[PDB]
Amino acid sequence: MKYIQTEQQIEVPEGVTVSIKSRIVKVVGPRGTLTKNLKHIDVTFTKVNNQLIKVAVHNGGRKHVAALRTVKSLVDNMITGVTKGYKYKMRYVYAHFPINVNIVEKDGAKFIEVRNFLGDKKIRNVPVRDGVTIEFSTNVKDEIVLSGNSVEDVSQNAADLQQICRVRNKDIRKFLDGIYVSHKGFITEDL
RNA sequence: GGCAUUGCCGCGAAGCUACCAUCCGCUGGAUUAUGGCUGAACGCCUCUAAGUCAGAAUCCAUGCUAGAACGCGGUGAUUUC
Ligand SMILES: [Mg+2]
Ligand SMILES: [Mg+2]
Ligand SMILES: [Mg+2]
Ligand SMILES: [Mg+2]
Ligand SMILES: [Mg+2]
Ligand SMILES: [Mg+2]
Repeated sequence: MKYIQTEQQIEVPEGVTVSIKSRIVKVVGPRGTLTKNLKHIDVTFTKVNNQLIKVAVHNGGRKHVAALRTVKSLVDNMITGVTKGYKYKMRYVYAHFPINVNIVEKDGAKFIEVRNFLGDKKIRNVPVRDGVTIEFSTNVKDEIVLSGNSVEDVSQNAADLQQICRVRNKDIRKFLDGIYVSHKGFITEDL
């Protein structure tokens, strides 16, 4: 159809400043600064009233206007990550063998060490992405929490931890052992 | 000592040689399938569309062989008569 114009809104809260050069977005908030390169999408940003950014596609097809809403969501996620932050809670699940998850250093790189997964003798090392903070939650049994400004990095670190613990050569409907994302929310409560 | 078309027999150094002997046979990236992240399309959902992660005896490199006899570089000496 090639819709003449399609646009989405990006509400900017008070403590957030959004600097958008050609398609390099820099969002700054209480928690830090996030940056994204969107030169692959061909959209047009415009600041309306310092609390609203409009992102528009002109003469755009179906896929183009779908990716317009994707761009809106990505900038929203940046703003949410610099205001509220992101936290993914993972639970260790095991029937017999206790999964031993720890934080270790190797050349100063902050790996998450997983030992004894399904009785294995192999040690699974998952690097911690920069900006992602790993805390083990006392008052909840076998809970690891990954927090950070960028949902991309926190969710990908959680997914890496989940995929390092995939069961091979077994019926995974029975052998349910693993480290699974149980909660995905924000750092600041009730925001 | 000769000859017996190496006369025959035992041992036999060297050389050649045998999974019949011994030694040696490298580690990075990108990927496929697949499993994922974020995420619209389609207020939800979604590994997919934009973007993105891991990943095969695969691929391309590292490494190994040849060195273009019309590919190239550095360097030495260049004829007293
Ligand atoms: Mg079986
Ligand atoms: Mg005679
Ligand atoms: Mg004789
Ligand atoms: Mg998801
Ligand atoms: Mg794609
Ligand atoms: Mg030659």
